[PDB]
Amino acid sequence: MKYSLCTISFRHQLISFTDIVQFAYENGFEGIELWGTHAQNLYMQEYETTERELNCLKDKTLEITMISDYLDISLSADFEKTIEKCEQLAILANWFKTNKIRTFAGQKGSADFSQQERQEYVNRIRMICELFAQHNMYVLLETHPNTLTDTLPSTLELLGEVDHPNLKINLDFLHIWESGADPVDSFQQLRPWIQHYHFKNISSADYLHVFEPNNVYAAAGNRTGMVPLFEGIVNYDEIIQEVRDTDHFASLEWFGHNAKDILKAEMKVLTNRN
Amino acid sequence: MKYSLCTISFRHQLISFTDIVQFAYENGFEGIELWGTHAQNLYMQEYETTERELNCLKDKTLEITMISDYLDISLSADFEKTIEKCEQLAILANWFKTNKIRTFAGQKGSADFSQQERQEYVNRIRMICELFAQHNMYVLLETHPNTLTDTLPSTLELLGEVDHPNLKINLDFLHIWESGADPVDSFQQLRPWIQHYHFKNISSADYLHVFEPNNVYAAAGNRTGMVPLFEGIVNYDEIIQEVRDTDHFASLEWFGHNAKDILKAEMKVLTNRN
Ligand SMILES: [Cl-]
Ligand SMILES: [Cl-]
Ligand SMILES: [Mn+2]
Ligand SMILES: [Mn+2]
Repeated sequence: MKYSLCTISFRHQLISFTDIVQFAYENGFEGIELWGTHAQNLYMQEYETTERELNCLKDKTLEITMISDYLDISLSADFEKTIEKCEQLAILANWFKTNKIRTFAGQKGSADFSQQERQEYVNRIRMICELFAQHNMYVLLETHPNTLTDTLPSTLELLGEVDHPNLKINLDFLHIWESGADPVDSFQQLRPWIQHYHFKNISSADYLHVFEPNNVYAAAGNRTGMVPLFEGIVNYDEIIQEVRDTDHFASLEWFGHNAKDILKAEMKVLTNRN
Repeated sequence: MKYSLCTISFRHQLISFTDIVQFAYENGFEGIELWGTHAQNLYMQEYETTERELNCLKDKTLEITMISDYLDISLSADFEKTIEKCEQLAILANWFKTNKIRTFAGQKGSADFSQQERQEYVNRIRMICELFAQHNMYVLLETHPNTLTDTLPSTLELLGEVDHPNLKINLDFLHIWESGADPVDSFQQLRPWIQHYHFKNISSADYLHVFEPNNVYAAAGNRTGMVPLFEGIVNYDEIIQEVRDTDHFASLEWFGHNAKDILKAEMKVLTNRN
């Protein structure tokens, strides 16, 4: 299958886009999943250096797989401001040559929505899908705890409620496993909507809270329990056997220390495992 | 006075240390306040490129003013792990040639400590001071809401309770103003302990919550109300008149968008204002 690197793995170190691309290339990645804030800042302040890089990506068998961001469609949100952000993301996706935008479906668990709140959010996701459909771009909701996609049945339900051809899924197997669902079974049920994967692992359920966004974004955040794919509790042998003959990128979503060492080691094992 | 740039201003963009140093130099900064995670990652993965930069800093009238980090000395903390982090920070400070480490005094407001919790934290700050004193390095507590330094009297009290020669203050005037204290008066009272400043401003008290750490660290975090120094509610004319003939660096602590544009514009006004 095709592996991608996420620039979010480098959120706590000083490194240039040029050096990320070179690292991706020399380690056999075929894609880069570009964090939205990185995309935006390259466009504003590194436009020429970035354009030169983009013009050789293809020569290195690299591409931008997706831009991964956060669209606020909560009731408290200034929705016109969210729409303006979508329009800027479509500009960035055009420049980076990607047709996918990752977002999250809400900021609390499905069980905590009233049927009325869940209705208003379905309508807003639909609106965002119709905006991106003009640009022939897909909106991928990531499967995540504390969102509407925090369980397999809620995710399936959401997809049926929005009922739009440009709404797709970024399947994050760790979070799917966390919800109590079987990873292969979730893949099989979500297959018609999947366009991308996230692969990460944890040593034990005891440490799942290290993936809470606030902990992930904090420089001094806890990394205990974050482990390479074949060294954690989720069974990546079974997952990769299922997904390896789909066409979608799987990002190695590493949030721990020493990203380059971990990523480099991961790719050697991924290419050679049985 | 002497101005420094904080690498934390660049936490949401891909940029190299070499480009930060060059930007600092061409805009008349005389110092760089290096975020601890940036320092650590340069040491692990960019040691040669960083060493070459460090060897010309002096030629550019630049230096590393401080490494700014987070030491967990709460009761829930693994304190031996905190001590190990201090030992690594002393290694980094040696390499970067700085004698200052910024930390925060606790993770909740002074009013929320029992006299017993506050005692245990005083003892731990004292221990950290004694560790860094071996390396002839100073521990600077930053004045911050939701910490023991959230008011001027609590900060003064803390300094008297620890009573160690290596405990110093990083005076963040915005947060001091937020606490209800007068900035110039706080400078005058805290003067014997001050070794560094942070300068940032806000358009109105209504927007002070945008400085909450979780909001600051999040890529999609709100930046509304963050404004250049002379365009906000805190009076930087009065502050700079007081502090301009001290020897301490003042960092332009910008957490908003377009850091390079904002910082470049700031330095032109700072050099030329009356
Ligand atoms: Cl540019
Ligand atoms: Cl190195
Ligand atoms: Mn993910
Ligand atoms: Mn500050």
